[PDB]
Amino acid sequence: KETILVNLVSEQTIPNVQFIKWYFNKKQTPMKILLVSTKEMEQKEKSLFIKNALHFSDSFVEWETIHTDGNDISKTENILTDYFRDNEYKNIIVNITGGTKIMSLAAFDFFNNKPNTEIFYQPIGKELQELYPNKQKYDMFEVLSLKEYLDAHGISYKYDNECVKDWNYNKTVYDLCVADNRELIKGMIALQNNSYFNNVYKRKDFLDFTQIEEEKFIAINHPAATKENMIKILQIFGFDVSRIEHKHIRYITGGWFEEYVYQKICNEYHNVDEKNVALNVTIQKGNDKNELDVIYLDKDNKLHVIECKSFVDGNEGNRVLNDALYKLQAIIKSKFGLYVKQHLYTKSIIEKETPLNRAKEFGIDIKDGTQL
Amino acid sequence: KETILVNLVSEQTIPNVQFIKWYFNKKQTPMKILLVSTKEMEQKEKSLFIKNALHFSDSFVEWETIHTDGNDISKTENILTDYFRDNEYKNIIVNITGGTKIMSLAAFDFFNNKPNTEIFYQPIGKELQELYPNKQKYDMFEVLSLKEYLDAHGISYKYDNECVKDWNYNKTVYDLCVADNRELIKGMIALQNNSYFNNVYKRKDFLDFTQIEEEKFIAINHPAATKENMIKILQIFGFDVSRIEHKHIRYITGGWFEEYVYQKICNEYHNVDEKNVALNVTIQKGNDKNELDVIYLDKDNKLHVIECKSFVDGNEGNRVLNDALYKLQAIIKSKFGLYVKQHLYTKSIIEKETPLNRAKEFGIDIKDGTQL
Repeated sequence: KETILVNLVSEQTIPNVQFIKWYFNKKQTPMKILLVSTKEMEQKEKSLFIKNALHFSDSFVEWETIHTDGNDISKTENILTDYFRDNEYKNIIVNITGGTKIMSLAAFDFFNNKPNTEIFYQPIGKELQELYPNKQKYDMFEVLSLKEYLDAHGISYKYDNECVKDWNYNKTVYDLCVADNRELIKGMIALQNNSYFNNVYKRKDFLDFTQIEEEKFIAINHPAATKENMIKILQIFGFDVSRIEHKHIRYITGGWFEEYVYQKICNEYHNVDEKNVALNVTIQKGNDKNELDVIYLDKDNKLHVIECKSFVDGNEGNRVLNDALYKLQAIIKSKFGLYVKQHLYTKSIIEKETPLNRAKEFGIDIKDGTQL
Repeated sequence: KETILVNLVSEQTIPNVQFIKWYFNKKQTPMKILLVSTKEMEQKEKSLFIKNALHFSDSFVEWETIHTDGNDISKTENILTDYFRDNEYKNIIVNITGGTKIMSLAAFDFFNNKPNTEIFYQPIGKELQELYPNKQKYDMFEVLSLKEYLDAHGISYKYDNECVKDWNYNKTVYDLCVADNRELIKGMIALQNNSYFNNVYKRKDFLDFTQIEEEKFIAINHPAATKENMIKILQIFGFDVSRIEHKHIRYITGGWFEEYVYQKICNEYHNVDEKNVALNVTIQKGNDKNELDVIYLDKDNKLHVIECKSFVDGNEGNRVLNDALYKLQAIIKSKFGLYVKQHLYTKSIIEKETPLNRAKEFGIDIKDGTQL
């Protein structure tokens, strides 16, 4: 009521969330927040995502959005004049970073040399600037949580950070279990995709593999997928063959590598806090849903998405590159509006002069078996 | 000398080219053009690309670039004050479309209410706006040549619009010669990239198919490569087996489809002038070279790039999608800085549930055999 904070709305909302978070945490007093937006921005509910990212109580922070023509300098002057006519605000705090160029122009002329007003601008990756009344710069970096970041994009998500095996196990699981058993695992992959085993796990939580008929295993039609081979590979990974959960089957079929990456990040990656790492994530925006192996927001508020493919065998580089590019560009960026750093992690060795080694030129960093 | 034009440089240079072209063609008078740039823009020779796309004589249009800090409102105010101190211009024309937000902020406030000064702004896709001294808009669209467009990206190019067959021929060459000899064409496919024929066309321009001995023919080792059926399919396409040129070979291997597309655009596409269509193009920027099948600048100054794959048979779908994506994003966009509309034209039918059926979600519009 006594302090109003003015933000211009832009497609990328994280800077606005950071500026509001930086001012509120430094003052910690009731205020009103005015968002100056457009028809195009509000059609994407950008004002809503900003609000939700902050999680203020409406008893302490009042929100209001006003619409302007993004290319009409007089319209923005008029609506700001109208809004502030006969105002008794003790502090006006203006952030002209967002919005169109004309909006920032109109906002700057209106608030420049205005009593009790502070104007700010934030260039990408640079220090926050005050432009009026005292030109100076601030080290301004509010780190966000993963949920605030996704709330800022209008994205709800669910994740499962519970791991079948711990980090001590997953450090050496590839050498002691996966490397010398590649053929047995491929039969388990076929077993997981088989209609009988997929269906029966919707009815019950535990299977007993000793009690299953051999014709149920022959139906998989994978030469590795025999009842004895599946029992063997399940015992190799230290599971109780009398009470096998789907969780365990997923671990063998490549989940071990998702856990290895998740745990390694949390235990070894320095520019990231483990509270901002998430495994087995499904993101949702409106009617779009997608699953992501590992995602984390590093300490510089940059979001990283990893595609975990335990093995990229021969003659499949082209397929897995499109799948990855399809997830990155068509889905994550185009349908969800997320500007992420994308990675492909694999235990296989990516030779040069192969399709997958183009990924660097698409913006996808690949970590190889030589890296893992 | 008496009229000056002030433009702020942005990464996408076409708006500046169009505004400069629009004003000179309206006034046609000696003028000075002042480009306000930054170290980042000038590291890309953006001022050079603007100059080179206009092709003015230095006797009539004087160019000068001054450098500022993109996020420092006072440095821009300072360099403009210094430059225009005791100036004698009769007309000052300012275009604040380009540059960063802070540069446009600083340029606008410096030139606003100045005498003999006009200020302009162009939002994307919208009419040009005069902001000062009279608010109004203009139908503003300067059609560009393909050369001006590519010069504006610092790209030189070579091409070859001489076709082997005319449009009347290529209109029906698929039905009457390609469709029912797919097997013989793959035999010349392998003949072209055979080392012997590749070798000899280095030395001479005409090779007489009558006098080549038949183990030159089986060294290709393709089953259909039997000296007589390459004579036969050379005759089917109407060529002089006495004096086959390499160009005739290329025509059968797929060049017929590139000529078909090129000529169909020139003859049938409404929104494109044929003087802006080029075939068999090589583009060059620095030490980067690449070849494109057919490119054209339409009448909306939108650049289109077409990958001509006559047949996309089998289950080679993932491969041609990466090759297309690699060309559009890795090469054309990232190395050449071109924001183009890309197409993939093919005589085959792209079924649904196929890799290439994803292409539209990547922005690649595909014209099938249904449409061709």
